[PDB]
Amino acid sequence: IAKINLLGGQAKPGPALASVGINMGEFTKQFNEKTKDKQGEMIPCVITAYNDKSFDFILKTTPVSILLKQAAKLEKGAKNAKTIVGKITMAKAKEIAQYKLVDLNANTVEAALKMVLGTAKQMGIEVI
Amino acid sequence: MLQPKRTKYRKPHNVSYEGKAKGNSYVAFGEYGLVATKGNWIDARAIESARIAISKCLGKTGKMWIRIFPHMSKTKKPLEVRMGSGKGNPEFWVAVVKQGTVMFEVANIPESQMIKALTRAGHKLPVTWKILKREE
Amino acid sequence: MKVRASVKPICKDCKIIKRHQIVRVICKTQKHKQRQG
Amino acid sequence: TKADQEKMSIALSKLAEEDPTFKTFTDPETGQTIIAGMGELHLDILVDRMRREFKVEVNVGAPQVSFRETFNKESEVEGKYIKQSGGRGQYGHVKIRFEPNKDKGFEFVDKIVGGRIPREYIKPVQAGLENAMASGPLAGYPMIDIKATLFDGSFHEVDSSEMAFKIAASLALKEAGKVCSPVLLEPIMAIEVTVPEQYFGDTMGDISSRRGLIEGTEQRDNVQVIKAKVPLKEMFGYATDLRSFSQGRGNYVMQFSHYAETPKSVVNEIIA
RNA sequence: GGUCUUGUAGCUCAGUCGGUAGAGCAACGGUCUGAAGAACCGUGUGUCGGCAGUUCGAUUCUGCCCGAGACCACCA
RNA sequence: ACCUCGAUGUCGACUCAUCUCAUCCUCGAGCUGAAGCAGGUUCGAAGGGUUCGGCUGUUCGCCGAUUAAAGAGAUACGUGAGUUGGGUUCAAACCGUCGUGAGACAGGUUGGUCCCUAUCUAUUGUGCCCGUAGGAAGAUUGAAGAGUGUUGCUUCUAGUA
RNA sequence: UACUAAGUGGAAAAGGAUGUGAAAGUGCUAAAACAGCAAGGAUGUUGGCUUAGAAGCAGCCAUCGUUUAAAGAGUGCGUAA
Repeated sequence: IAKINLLGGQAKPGPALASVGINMGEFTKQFNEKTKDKQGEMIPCVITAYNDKSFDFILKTTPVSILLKQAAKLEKGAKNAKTIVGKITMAKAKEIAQYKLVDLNANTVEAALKMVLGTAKQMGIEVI
Repeated sequence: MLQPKRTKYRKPHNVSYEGKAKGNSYVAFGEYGLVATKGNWIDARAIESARIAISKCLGKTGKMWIRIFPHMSKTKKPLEVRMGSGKGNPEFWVAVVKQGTVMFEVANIPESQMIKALTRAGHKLPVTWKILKREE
Repeated sequence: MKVRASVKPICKDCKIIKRHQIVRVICKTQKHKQRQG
Repeated sequence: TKADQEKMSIALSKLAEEDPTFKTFTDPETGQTIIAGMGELHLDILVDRMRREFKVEVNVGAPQVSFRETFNKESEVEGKYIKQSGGRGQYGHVKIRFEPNKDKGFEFVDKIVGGRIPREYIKPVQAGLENAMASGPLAGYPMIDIKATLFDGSFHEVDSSEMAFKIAASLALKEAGKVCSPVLLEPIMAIEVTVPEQYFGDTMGDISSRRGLIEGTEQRDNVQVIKAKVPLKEMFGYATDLRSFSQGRGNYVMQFSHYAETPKSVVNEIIA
């Protein structure tokens, strides 16, 4: 089993996903209409390796590992944590942590904020 | 490569490496060091090979010090000649080390890469090297 | 099965056996094994 | 022999009436006759018809498309040709600037303000430059991507003549080219390969090992697409390196991209 | 391999040789030329091969090195 | 510069070759950036064999054409009380060079005469005395042993994996 | 009384080693420590340069956090990631 994260504009791209045993048009249409509200953006998908493989695919909300750049109003995710790239208000960071609290091992907003700080460590900008 | 400035006499005694450490008998500037278990002579080429090995395995930083500087020089008697016309022709410089002499010290990027670099340095010389750590 | 004079473990498996009083270095791969190294 | 060239053209006339899909080119610079084929068996059977069916005996070599030349940072030298060959005196002298121009060919800019060069000599000197770049001191390909700026000169009496100024400008151009460390450019083709899954790593390793400019992946509807800007020399045997690894199930598109700087290895290989 | 000599302007050559670098040409400006060349008049260029020493300052004296040139390879 | 200057015959070629593996091919195996073919690599290891000519007096050198292959070291640059002497090294002469000239040049050229009647050890075949315990006549086994331990082609398998 | 496993003795080293034996120590554990085994060995997260993708892990640069008893931007192998 592998992890995948691709554009939400269309599920047609991806030959590895179509070769699992699921019809191309099937997941293409299904994903494109399940993201019809908001598409044309990067979304992380998850699927399993099943034998029948009719449809065992689901999506997840927008990844938050370098997504703080969206909150930081900048791009070009830094390789090294040597200098800071910008500032993010703590209110937005905590609101996003709560927004992703249910997803992960974090059980309170504080633990999700700790994980946000941990993934922001590499970026060079911390929870400020 | 590393030679003295001026030589009042170019022709000293042949050389003897016997004896124990007289000067630079210990490590006093690094954190790790290399000691020779036997008195030998280290010529310019082997010294430079060891130095470039240390430089290559040193990474970006790392502090290194040699306890001596190549001072002595050797002479080569002409080949295919009969016995007795004077002395030999001046040749490469060389440094003498005695039995039980600390020659080299390292710091900056600690003991793991220190020992790795010390092995890299010692794998270029005939001396049966011995790794030690300077104690503070 | 190489021949050297300084054995040092290159791969994960570089074990030794003094088999029939003769030292052979063996590895999970057929290349990293040695002899009288 | 040139007679062998003629008899091989006769063999070409015989062999083109059956299937003219093979292309033949007689290059004006590399000179050797390029003939296209499908694969090892195709070239082999062409040779068999040439030697047995046509009785034509011709040597076989390697494909020929070589290079382009240019030069490094600018400089300014002078050209003084005081010479004569045929019955009277001749003289000429100019002063030009030898400057590279990365994205533009031959360009002329005049700096004659004190009347050092009459306008009549403005144009011929340009031609003297345009013919001087044709030779290079490394392997002899024409020098391109150069901006020329004429600065000064001297028109004397009847000893002066336009072709003398052209020759002096040629001397200046060659001398400055020798000074300014000339460099070479190799042809680079843009090759696009579309494979479902099988030869992803195979092509990756072939390009990385042989040569080429690559960047990652393109993921087409149900296939993998890779575009590489690769030297045209690297196509030698690549047609069968890919095909043999693909069991004959490989395809690509060959389109010329541009001339790119030759690395030091290429500098060592081609020179005699 | 030494045994010697030489290394001086952009070429060829001298030096109170322990107290100064100068000649013909190369080389620019002018004279002049119905065409130029040629010719003439004035330049100018200078670690005296590189190092060390002695003293007094080494282009010269001593030693070393480098490049090149002249002589020979026991037993003949 | 240590025995041999009251003498250690040295070039090449021929023949006799033998021995060593630190192995060139044939043998076996392992690894392989070794699909096979086609290769390299490392080990065991001397059982064997490892060509014919041109130039050169002439090894060393090249080439030509071959075998499956066209290895090296040691035997006084193996091998003259085994063969020759084209060769440096006689007397002779000549070219060039040098030296006042006489004369000399790992410069060249023309050539220029190699003595051996064998005592023993050795060694190869062939014998005599007698031995091994009655004499004579046979059959014998076999102890250390001696001698060969080389290889290619075609075809089928199979155009098969 | 200790040692030998090499006939070392009965020639040599650069080198390397869970070889043997002894000594000086340093920790845990009979509740059953360690080896092996039945398993798990996870998420933000496919962090970014980039290999016509950076994705755990060609490499390079950072080189953290949450639950857990456990999980390291991972320990490595290995894959086109």
